[PDB]
Amino acid sequence: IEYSLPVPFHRFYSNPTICAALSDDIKRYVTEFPHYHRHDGGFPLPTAF
Amino acid sequence: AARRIPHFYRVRREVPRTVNEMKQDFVVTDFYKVGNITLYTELHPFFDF
Amino acid sequence: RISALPGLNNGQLAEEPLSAYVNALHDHRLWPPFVTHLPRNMEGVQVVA
Amino acid sequence: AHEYHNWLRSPFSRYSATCPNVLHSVMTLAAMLYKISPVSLVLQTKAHI
Repeated sequence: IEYSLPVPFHRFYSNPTICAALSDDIKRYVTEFPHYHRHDGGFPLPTAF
Repeated sequence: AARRIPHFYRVRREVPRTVNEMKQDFVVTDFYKVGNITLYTELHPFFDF
Repeated sequence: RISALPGLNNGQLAEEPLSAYVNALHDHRLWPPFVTHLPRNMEGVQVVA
Repeated sequence: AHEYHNWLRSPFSRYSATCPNVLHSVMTLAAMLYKISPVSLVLQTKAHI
């Protein structure tokens, strides 16, 4: 966990569960907005991607 | 980008839903009804607006 | 997966997600008959002993 | 003994008393928990359920 960084970069590879497990900021984000937890590509990617 | 990814989710603000994504949740029959807001963008089969 | 409506529940209309309005399983006010830990969020819920 | 203020009333146990011990009975018990708020109703209709 300490050496791992999550990279949600594609609508096929952005699983919010893994990112929330690996990153605390993403965990807080998903906690605030539970509807983003879904897996249909509706999870917001960073503005760059 | 990889390091900045946590910083994006650091701020707990939701993002607007893109129009192309909004089209996907109409069923085959009510896509043509007046309730389909997005119809004003569906001008060409081969192109997006 | 059956309980929610994944095709249409992408949004909010209060602090709660859309999935909470459609089915009682996703509503946080409904508690399971047996508990071991208190829920994270209890906005409108008050517990009396 | 406060049936009327409870969430699950008599028909739930009446159904469970005789349902076959199959996955579909679990699925139907989940489906019976759909809420009947106006938001739930518009979501259900838009899915053509």
